[PDB]
Amino acid sequence: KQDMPPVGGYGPIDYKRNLPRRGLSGYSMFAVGIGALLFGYWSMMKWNRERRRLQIEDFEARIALMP
Amino acid sequence: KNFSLRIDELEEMLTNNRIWRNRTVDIGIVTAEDALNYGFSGVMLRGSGIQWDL
Repeated sequence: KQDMPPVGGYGPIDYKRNLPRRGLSGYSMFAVGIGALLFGYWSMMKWNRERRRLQIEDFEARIALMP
Repeated sequence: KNFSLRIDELEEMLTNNRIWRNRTVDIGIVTAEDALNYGFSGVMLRGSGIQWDL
């Protein structure tokens, strides 16, 4: 008279299938990308242009000597 | 009661994965009634067409 099945206490667990979490898609991407990339080239032309100014100063000390 | 999460991992490893989908699509398509003339049992049957199992 000592046998298994309980009178109660059950679930069940699902048979389902779901993890579609979105996700920042669909014109949200391709907009943060271009907005990041244009910040890069804007951070250029303030350094590459400025290094071009110090470049001429480096040639300047050459030319003021050599006679 | 806690196995459906473990099978919810292989769905994210394999199914919507691209490289494994590229390794396995449209490969070994034997589907005709030569796929029943050969006397196949289940899957490589019902996974291709004919709904039947004992």
